[PDB]
Amino acid sequence: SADDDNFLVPIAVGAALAGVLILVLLAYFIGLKHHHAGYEQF
Repeated sequence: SADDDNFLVPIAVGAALAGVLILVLLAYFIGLKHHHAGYEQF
């Protein structure tokens, strides 16, 4: 019974998921904050 699976579980869904994950990373980026060069790293 061949049918169109395009309607069911649309691919665009996966693309949206990746987009959300990217946003989370950016939030983490801010939390990390750039390290000051004033401090001498061991």
